Order: sequence, then structure tokens, then C-alpha cells
Amino acid sequence: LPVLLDGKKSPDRLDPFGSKARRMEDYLLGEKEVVDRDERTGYLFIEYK
Amino acid sequence: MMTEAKWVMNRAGLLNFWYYDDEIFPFSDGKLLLRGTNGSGKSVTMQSFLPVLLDGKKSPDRLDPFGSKARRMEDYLLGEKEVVDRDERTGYLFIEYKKAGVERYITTGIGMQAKRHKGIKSWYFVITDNRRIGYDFELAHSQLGDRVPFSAKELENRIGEGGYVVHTQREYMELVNKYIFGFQSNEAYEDLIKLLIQLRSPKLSKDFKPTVIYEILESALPPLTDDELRHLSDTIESMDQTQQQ
Amino acid sequence: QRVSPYFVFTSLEKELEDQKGWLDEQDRQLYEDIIVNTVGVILRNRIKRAEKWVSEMDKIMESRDNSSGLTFSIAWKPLTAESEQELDTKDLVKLLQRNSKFLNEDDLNRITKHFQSRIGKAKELIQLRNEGSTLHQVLKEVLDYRKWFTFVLSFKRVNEPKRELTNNAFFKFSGGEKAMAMYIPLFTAAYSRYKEAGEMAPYIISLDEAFAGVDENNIRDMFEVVEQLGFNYIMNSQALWGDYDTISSLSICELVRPKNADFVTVIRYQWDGKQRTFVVDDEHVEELVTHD
Amino acid sequence: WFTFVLSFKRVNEPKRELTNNAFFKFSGGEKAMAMYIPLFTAAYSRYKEAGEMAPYIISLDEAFAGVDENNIRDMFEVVEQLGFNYIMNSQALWGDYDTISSLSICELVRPKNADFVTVIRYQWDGKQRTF
Amino acid sequence: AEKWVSEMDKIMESRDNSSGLTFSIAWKPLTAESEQELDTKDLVKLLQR
Amino acid sequence: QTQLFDEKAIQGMDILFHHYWILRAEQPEWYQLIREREKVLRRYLDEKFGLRLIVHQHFIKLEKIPVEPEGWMGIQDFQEPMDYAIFCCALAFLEGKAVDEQFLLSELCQEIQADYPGDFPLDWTLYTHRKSLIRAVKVLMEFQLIRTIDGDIGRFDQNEEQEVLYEASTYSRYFMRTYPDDFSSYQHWSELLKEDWKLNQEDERRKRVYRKLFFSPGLHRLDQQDPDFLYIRNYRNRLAEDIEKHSEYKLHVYKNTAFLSIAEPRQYQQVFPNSKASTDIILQLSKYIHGEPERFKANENGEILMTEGEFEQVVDDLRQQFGTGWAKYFRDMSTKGIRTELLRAMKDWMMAEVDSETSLIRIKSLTGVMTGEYPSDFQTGGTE
Amino acid sequence: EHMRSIPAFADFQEDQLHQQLAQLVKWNNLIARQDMTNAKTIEEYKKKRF
Amino acid sequence: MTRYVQRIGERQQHFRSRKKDYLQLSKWFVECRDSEEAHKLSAVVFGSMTIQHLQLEEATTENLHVDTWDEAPTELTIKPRTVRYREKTKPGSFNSNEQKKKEQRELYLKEREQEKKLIEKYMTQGKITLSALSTVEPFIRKVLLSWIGKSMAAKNRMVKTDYGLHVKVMLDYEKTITLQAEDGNLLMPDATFLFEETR
Amino acid sequence: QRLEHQVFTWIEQHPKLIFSNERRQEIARSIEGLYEENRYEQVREKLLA
Repeated sequence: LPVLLDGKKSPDRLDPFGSKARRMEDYLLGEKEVVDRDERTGYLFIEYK
Repeated sequence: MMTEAKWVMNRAGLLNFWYYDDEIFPFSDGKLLLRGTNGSGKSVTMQSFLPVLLDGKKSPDRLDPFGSKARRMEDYLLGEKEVVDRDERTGYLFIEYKKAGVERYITTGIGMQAKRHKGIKSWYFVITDNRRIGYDFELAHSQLGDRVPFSAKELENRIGEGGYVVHTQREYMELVNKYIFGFQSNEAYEDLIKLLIQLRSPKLSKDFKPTVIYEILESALPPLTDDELRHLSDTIESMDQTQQQ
Repeated sequence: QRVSPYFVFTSLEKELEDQKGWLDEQDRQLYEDIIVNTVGVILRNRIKRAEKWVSEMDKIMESRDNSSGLTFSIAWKPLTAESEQELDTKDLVKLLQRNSKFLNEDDLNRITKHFQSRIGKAKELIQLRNEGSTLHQVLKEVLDYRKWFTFVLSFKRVNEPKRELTNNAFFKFSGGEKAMAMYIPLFTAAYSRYKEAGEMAPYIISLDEAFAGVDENNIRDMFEVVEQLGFNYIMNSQALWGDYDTISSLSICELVRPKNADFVTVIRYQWDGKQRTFVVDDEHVEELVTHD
Repeated sequence: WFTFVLSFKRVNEPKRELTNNAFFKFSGGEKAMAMYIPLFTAAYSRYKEAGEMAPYIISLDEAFAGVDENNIRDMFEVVEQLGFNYIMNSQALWGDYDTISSLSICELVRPKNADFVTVIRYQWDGKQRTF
Repeated sequence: AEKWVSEMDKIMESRDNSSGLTFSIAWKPLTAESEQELDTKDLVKLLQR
Repeated sequence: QTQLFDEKAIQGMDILFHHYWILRAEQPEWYQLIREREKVLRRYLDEKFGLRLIVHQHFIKLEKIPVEPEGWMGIQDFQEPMDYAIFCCALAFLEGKAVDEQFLLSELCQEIQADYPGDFPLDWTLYTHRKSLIRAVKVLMEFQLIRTIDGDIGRFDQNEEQEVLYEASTYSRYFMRTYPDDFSSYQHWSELLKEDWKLNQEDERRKRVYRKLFFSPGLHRLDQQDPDFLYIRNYRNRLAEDIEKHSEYKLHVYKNTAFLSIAEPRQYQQVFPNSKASTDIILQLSKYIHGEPERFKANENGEILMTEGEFEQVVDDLRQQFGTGWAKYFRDMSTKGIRTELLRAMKDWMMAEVDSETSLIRIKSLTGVMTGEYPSDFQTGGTE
Repeated sequence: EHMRSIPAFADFQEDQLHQQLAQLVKWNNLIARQDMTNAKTIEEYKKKRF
Repeated sequence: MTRYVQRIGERQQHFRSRKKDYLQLSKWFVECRDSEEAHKLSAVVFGSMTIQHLQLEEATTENLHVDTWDEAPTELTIKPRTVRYREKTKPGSFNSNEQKKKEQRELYLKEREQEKKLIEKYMTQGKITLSALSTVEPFIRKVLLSWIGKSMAAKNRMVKTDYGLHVKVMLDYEKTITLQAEDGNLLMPDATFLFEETR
Repeated sequence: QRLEHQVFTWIEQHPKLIFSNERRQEIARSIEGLYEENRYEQVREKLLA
């Protein structure tokens, strides 16, 4: 939240104000330095009743 | 075998400071481990003892975790006005050293008086004659009623004879270095303490990668004292000024 | 005084004639060089002492073995300048580290040339920094040697290559290993410092809530390290109890002033490496027994 | 062009403006209530702008920084009263609070910053004390 | 924005709380420095046309 | 590099205000800190006050020039005009001494006597004259204009032949602000104001108000139709927002006065009330005046009017109720002496003025802001 | 001081010392100059101590 | 030497003065017939060394149209200027709340003794299993949740009772069990525990 | 003050006497207010009491 409410995954939606301090790419990939996984394909889904 | 005889810390008292009405803490040998819910003073207490009691500088920055000046030591001394209806107090902090492998004890403690937003005194002392507070020496006479902490003058008389009492942080720090630490300079002691404040600052507990460490180390190295640059800079400035004139 | 222009012109002629005789640029350069040369020797002395200090830091980090199958080492070295317009400090440093035995008049001239370039750079910086800061400040910035060199921390796991500690390298560590890498430089600095101290000094440290999150075994190891170095410490925590077997003996105090209550209650425990009893402090218990 | 002004009224007290001093006079629970209910009410009104079927969602990271254990109980009662659907996280909180009508939990463990994650799942239902 | 803060105020005042402390919020319009300016509230008054 | 007004800027501003000036050699930390925000502070001082601040290598000084000078502003340790005259003569002497030059106290007395420009001669054989010079020298030494180590002038008190060895310090040159014209053209002090306000023509009213507010504990309404007070009313609010962002103060405004309150005074700050008992008795008088608004009708200007006789009756009445708890110093002093001292004190804090001729007392509403009493259990023990 | 420390001149007269110093300087054997700054007792400030 | 050459230059280019100005001011001070006038004039010359203001406790209503006499004044309690209450220069005594501190430690340790007795009740020959205790105390539920957190966060399977009794965890994960207490219910996987000899 | 010290050394010299803390505070206070509140007679009168 609120990323999956609309889908704007840009850092402004992650940072409590909107900064670019932390980025979506590492969230998908896993952090840049911790792992060598520069590529991946994934899915995310929430279910509503 | 040891060298000439290293100190060890086994005891730590407080007397009428903050809500610390009369508390003391023994150290196994030289080690101790406080605990309690956050905001209770386990930090204010540790900060008061180290490195504060080591040199005596009491400015808000040393106690303050952010490194800002939000709350002073004085505030701690007097306590929250919402809890204690007082604007004047006298607090005593002290630690009791024992020489490792020997039965010699050196004590060091601070005595403070603070009046809510009216000004804070301070006096320092160090006992070296092997008197121990609470075994063959005392800090609060019961005369006039209950236990009453010594006022500055009585404490100065009583230690003055057997140990030193000083009234400036610099002199106290010089004394402490001379007796306990044996640094080859007072400045080096100050720089060590500078390193110690960083050691204590909480950014360690929080930030986890190396580039913080590199900045810390680079800051640890001792710089150029103003004298060495002073001769060259003065001469060059005078020469260029002459040229301009 | 109020004098006619003839008098002022004559006076300025005579004065400029006299003032012009005071100095000459060659003497300016000579004086500057001789002072800068003694300052350079002083800087050499500071570099040598710092180099010994760094050697000590690496030696202390190297001279023990840690339960994680790891040994640490730190290293110092001059960086290369951005460009040669700054005459790269690494050449001058090479000259400085050059053994006096290996030194010669040409190298002395080269070092002096380097200082000359730096003083010229100092004056240019004065011009660019129109803020009017004194030449002393610009000098204290240009000649501060601590900025010229950089540290490189390194670890060598059992039968694994020695490595430089970049953030990425930090990430190669396990979690506990990361904690050691971060919290070892501090111990080695404070321990080398005390080794600098006199024979009276008690090796003191203070840990503030450290390691919340680290698995009991590893904080155990941290205390093992502290044991190896031989520290005396005062540590505070919200949940840490200090019942780890690497702690030979320890005293744990619990602070209590709940609900805004105005008095602090101290509940003093003890430790001996295996068990933590409830302590009623001996001397003060006897004091309570006697005084009445 | 404008500035925001908060006003606080302790029970039976004259209206004011929510300055630092009036803040210091608050108790821990009162402090927490004043700071966080307004924010969640802002979220609520914003959702009033939303459509009819929208689930009024809020969030908190390191949830309820500096709040007393009791009003944290209160917070989860307040949340139930407002009807929010929320995804919160917290390092020390455990979600075992009687005021929670129901709440799923999950624990993420990755202490070693290494790139593996261990996931434990739970659930909680609470027993709000009906007297 | 006025609608958002108005609904905010209505909600904040209507619901009572366990702490016994009530909060209400308003937008204070800055005041004009020289008589060529309007108080921001009045400015909004005019601005509503 | 973009600095912002924060705790540090407030602290530097306060340190500047509550001291005459700051010397580098003793307050190096404050000097550097102030220097760091000096950029924001200069802009800010210009923006709000329009005051100048000169920061140089050895000291920093804030030319706190008041809108209308008041007695308490001046160096208080001085007690006679003669003290100031001797101070100025000492300045002239320092003008005669080169930097780091060493001069004897005896030489200083002789040159001051020779130069002293008044018609009525200064004589060093007297006690009072010597006391005035010693006070002047003490103030001089306070600002390190002159350093002193050999002996102690105090013996000079009882021994005019006494001697001390003094050294003229560098600060003497820079002590006094500049007077850009032919100073003689300033035929009267009132002409100085005409200078400072020819320099502050742009939005002169706001700067005037800022200076009046910030300097004095309060700012009193001249009359019912005071243009300044109407001005204050128009920007009361914007002042309050600015004051909350920028300072310790909290604004108060009333029909006949406006003032700044301060929440937390530090060691170095001056505030009312304070330890001196006379503030306590002033407060007791304030409560007594508050208790009879109708007998002591507050006039339209918010002032309360009493004649010297009425005031003396009040002081006797007060000695009856609270006199039991007063210090023996006041308890032992006649009514008229207490009257004179309290009225001077109340003038210093601008609480009231005593008309010299008609003896009318004007008590300002600012006096009525605060009232004080003893704790009730003692009030009943003393005079139930 | 040091002349008196030598036994041969324990009774050394300092007026004779300064006479001898002036004679030596006059004899192109010594140099001296009055101190400009270092006065601690007012007498030192007076006495032009060379 | 360089300083001296620089001084020659400054000698060439320097020199100001203001002395005579002092004299007019001194004459004016002669005309100052009363010291308050003189203070005012001195303030003209230089300004105030400090500033005057009053301390208060809180903000007040901003009624521009009202005056203090209408207002309720700032009533103050005055520490009597007689020792007849207490007029103090020498330090005061610490309250000596040793009674209260002893009582606090006693009560705290007694609560912890109750907790210890509870843990002892649940130490079944030094082993505990969560599923076996499907009905539990709130304290024991939180203790066991802390045990799960400590054992799973710390791959060492270590666990700590606040009394120093260590605990190493046996583990198994294919289960859904319910836990009942005074406050709420929780559905969790199971875990097993054993006690060590740090007693 | 020195006389007060002597007084409480006169007190502290008779250990067989159980001068409670309250009477000691009374004496302290009575001394503190000498000749402003009570002459010595009221002090030595209470000591004799």
C-alpha cells in the first residue's frame, strides 16, 4: 500500500513523502548489492471479497 | 604480569539527582549491564556516567542522542516540572575505582546545583587516599534530620584534606588523566573521548554498512594543530599583503 | 595634513622609491621555501606516526581468531588525484614514504616543488573563495593529510580469499559477520587508543542498546570478542540479560520507575558465566543490617 | 497561501490551538490519540471523496511510534469503530490485543541480510470483553 | 481541499475518544502585509466568483 | 549551502541581544556558531528590524539602537552623569594609547583631569570622584578594552596614591559604532535619531514596531487614537505567526498595551520577576490595585492614577498585610524611602511614571498583567 | 645571581654590576637594549630594564 | 621581518581617529543633570547591553479590545521572603525514599516470582510443547510467542527466560493449532522446547 | 552558622539522648531565624525542654 491500490510503483509512492531514496527495481529484484539477480519475472496479486 | 597497576571500576552511586533519590550499582569486576523499558533513564544514566563522569563536560550535546540540544543535564537534575514541584536541587554522581590486583580505591564524582531556569553550578572532586564513600567516608550527613548531601563547602573541606577538589572541568580532566589514564597528553585524552562519544552515538546501532566506518576512522586521525599552520600562514599573508600594498 | 599636489607627488615618489627597496621576489620565494620545507618535515613526521598507528590497527585486528571462521585486517594507502592539475598527492606521498636512506637531493627538490605547487593552489583557492576566509583556513584544508589517504577494511574467511570491504563486500558477510565487521573497527580503535595510554588506564567501553535483532549466539560471540580484548564495559538494553557463557562474570542492574512514579528502584543481579542469581548486594545488605 | 492549525480541547477546557506546550501537558495515550486519529480521519474524509464500494484503507510502518500500551489497545478499537481495512507492520507489536475483532498476522525473518526469507503465518481473533 | 478538511472536521468532532482529548482542525489564511493585499480568507471569498 | 533559522539562529540572536557584544577570545564557540548563521541573521535583521550588525575577526557586536532611549537601557553600574563623563574621558585616553601600549593608572587619572572638558573641575583627592573613576575602570575592564594585572584599584579606593599597571587592548579602537558625519553637526542627541531614521525610511513603521517590541518588555499605547497601536493591530496576527516560528516569545495584545512574553529564560537572560524583592512588592501592589478597580479607576488609557499620598497609604497598607514576610531591609525602611525606590524600580521596568510636578502616578496596564501573593498557609500565619 | 653563586663574588654589589656592564658596553664588549613589553611590577615598567 | 615590512606598508597607508567626538559627548554628560537622562543618552550612543522582558506560563486569549484589569491577572505564589516558611541557601535533603524503593523491588520481584512459579508449573521435566497447552495463560502465551520469535529469528534455536534459564528449541511445521486465553485467540504452527543448565 | 554547628555538636555529644529528627529540624529552624523571628531564649528554651 498504496502501490497496489493503483499501480504507480515509482519511489514517490514508497517513501513516506515521495522521495527517490529507495526504488521499485530493488523491491522487484531484491536489493542491488545483496544479490546478483539483475533479471527476473514476477507477479503480485491481492484478493478482495 | 600486569604493568603498574591498572584501574578497575567496581561501584557507581547517585545521590538526589533526577528521580535517582539514592541509588548505587556494583560492577562484577569492571562490567555492568543495565536494563529497563526505554525512556526510563538507562541511557540518561549511562550517559551521565560515561564519558561524562570521565571528563565532566556537561553540555546538552553529550547527553543528547540526536546530538542536538533538546534537553539539558540540568533538566535531568531538576526533573520534569510536571512531576517534581521544584526549581532547586543538588545532585551528586560518583564512581568508585579499585586498582586491579591491589586493594587501593580511587573515587571520582561530580556535585551539581541547578535552579530551574536560574543557573547551574558545578564542582568536581577525586579521592586518591584509599577512602571509599560509604565504608570509611560519607557524602550525606544525617545531621539536622535525615541524610543531607554535603554542601560544596563541607565536601571541599573533607575531601580537600585527603584528596583534591577542583572547580573547573579542564582541571578535573587533567587530574583524571594524570591519575587514571596516563595519556601522553591531555589533548589525546580529549580526542579519545571524542572518539568515545561517536562510539556511544546511536548511529552505530542503526546504520549498518561500511562507508559510515570510513568517515569515523578518517575523523579519528589527529589533525594539524593551529601553530604549525600558523607560522606559514602568517608569513604568507603578511608577504602577500605587502605585495598588495 | 593638507599639502599641495607637488608635495604629495614628491612624497609618493620618495616613498615608492623607498618601499620598492624593502623586498624582492627571490627572497620571498626563498623564505617561503625554507619555512615550507620545515613544515614538510613536520608533515612527514605526522605521516610516519599515522602509518605506525594504522599498522597497529591492522595488527590488532589480525592477531586473534574469531569463532565465525574469520580474521580481520585493515589497510591505509594514498589515493590518486582527480587530475594532475592538483599535482597528485600520491607522488609526493611516495617521496615521503621513501626511506631517508633512499632519499637524495633530487627527491628533496621534487618534494619542495610539490609544496610550491600546493602553495600556488592555495593562493588560487583564496581568489576563488571570495568569501574572504583567511589564508590559514585554505591552507588547513589543502594540507590536511587525513583527506589524502583512505582506509580499506579486509576480511579473510577460513581458506577463502582476503577481500576489500566495499558495501557489496559487506553484503557478502553473513548477518552476524556484518555486525562484527561494523562493530570491530570501534573496538580496535578504542583498544589501540588505550594501548597509547599510560599504565594506570582501565580499558573502558560503553555499548548503547547494541545488537537488538542479532541471534543470541552471535551477540554471545560479540561478548567473546570483548572478552578476548579484555574490556570492562557498561551496557544497557531493554531485553538483554547477559547470561552468555563467554561473559566470565557480570553484574546486571534493572531500573524501575513505572507509570510516572517519581522514584527509581534498582534490582541488582549477578552473573558468573553459567547462572544469574538474584543479588542482595553484600556490603549494602550488611549496611542495612547494621545502621539503625 | 494558507497554513494548517490544529486545536485541542481537553475535557471541559476552553478551545485553544495545538501548540507544543499543550502537547507536553498531554499524557502518552492522549498524545498518541491526538496525533494519529486526525491523520486517519484525513484518510477517511479523503475516502469520502472516493466511491461507495471503496475499502477505507490506512497504513503504518513501525506502527504507533511512542504510544502507551493502553491506547494502542484503544487505537485498534478506534480502527474497528471507523471500519478501516489496514496492512500494518511493526518490529515489537504482536497484534494480540483483545480489541481486535480479527486480524491475520505473518512473520518475516531475514536477520542475516543474506537474500533468503523465512515466513511464519498465524491468525488472531480477539475476545472483546463484552461487559 | 476545503471539502476534505471540512469532512475531516465534522468527523473529528463527532466521534468521541477513549483518551478524553478532542481535536478539531482549521485552515488559517495568512494576513496581508500592505493594504494592496487581501486576507487570504477574503481573497477566497472574492475568488469564489 | 542553504542555512535555515533554527534553534542555533535563535540562540545566536539571543546571545547577541542579552550581551553588549561577543568577544572571540572568550566565547570562540559562540562566535563561530554565530558566524555560521551570520548570513541568515544579517538578512533577517534587515528584513524585520532593519538593524545593522558588523561581524569582523576579533568580535561581533549588535548595535541595539532603541527607538526612544530609556533609563534602564544604559550601563546600570553607573550612577551619575559624571560617571559617563569620566568614561568618555577614558575613551579619549585610549584614543591616545597605541595598541598593546602599557600605561599606569596614575597617568590615566592625570590626563583625564587635564582633558576633562567641563567648566567645573574634577579633583582626584575626593572619595566620590575616585569611586566614579573606579567604576568606570571596572566597566572598561569588563569589555577587555583595557587589561589589568598588577595590584588592585580597590586599594585605590582608600589610597589615591595607589598604583596599578594597565595595558591598552586592541578593542578600544572598535568599541563605538560609527558617526559618519562631522560629529559636531550633531548639535543635539535628538539629531542622531533623525539619522537612524533617514536610514530606515523604507517601511519605517514596521521596523519601528519591531524595535519597540523586541527591546522593551512591553510597548505602551500612547493614547486612544495612537496610529502606531492601530498599526500594531493590523499586523498583530502576522507578527504572532512570525514570533512563534522565530522566537521564545508568545505575543499578548490588549487595548492599551502590547508585549512579548518569554517562556524559558536561561542563565544569561534577564527577566521580570526576578530575585530582587522589589519585584515581589511591585507584584503585591499590583494585586492590591487589581483588587479595587473602582477606587483606583483605570482611566481610558489603561492607566491607574494615584497621588503620592495615596501611594504612601497603599505602601503602609501593604506593609501591614505582607510586610510580615518582607525582607528586614524593607521592613526597616520608612514609607517615603520605600516609595522612592519602588517608583524608580517601576520606572526601570516601565510599569509606571511619576509626574515630577503634579505627583500623579500613572500605572500602565502592563503592570496589571501580573499579580502576586504569598502561599496561603503563611498568609494565614502572618496576617490571616 | 650567578656571580654571587660563585663564592668569589658572594658579596657582589649590583650597582657595581651595572657600572661594570656600562663600562664593558662602552668598551665595545657588550650590547643591551631596554625591554619594551615585559613588565609585571610597576617598577619594571618604570625602570627600562636592559 | 615580514611582519615589519607589512607594517611599513600599513604605516604608508593607514591611520584614522575619533577622539574629539568623545569630548562633545562628555560635555553633554556634563549637561546631563540626572542619571536617568544620562542613561538614555548613553543608550543613544551605544544601545542596550541586554533587553527587558517578562516570563509567562501559557498563551492567552487574543482580545485586542480588552485590558488586563478586565483580565484575570497572572496570580503568582511568592516564596515568602522570611525563613518563617523556608528560605534556603544551603542544600536540601534527598527524600530518602528507601521504603518506597524497597517496596517497589519487593512488588516487582513478587510479580516475577508469580511468573517464575507459572513457568515452573509449565516446565514438564524441562520440556514444553505449544500444542499440548492449547489453553494457556496470557503471560505464557506471550512467553511462547517470544520463544518462537527468538528460535526462528535466531537460527541457533536459542531461547531465553528472563530469569536466565536458557532454552533450545525442537521444531516441526505441519500443523494448525488454536490457543485460548483471557484476551483473544490465536491460530499458529507448533513448536517444542527444552531447558538448558544455565540455572 | 558556626554556632549552629556547635549546637548540633552539643547535641551529637550526648548519644544517650534520642533527639528525634523532628526536634532537630525544629532546632535548625529556630537557629536559622535568630533575632529576626526568635531570640536565642526560645532556642535554649526548647533545648531545655
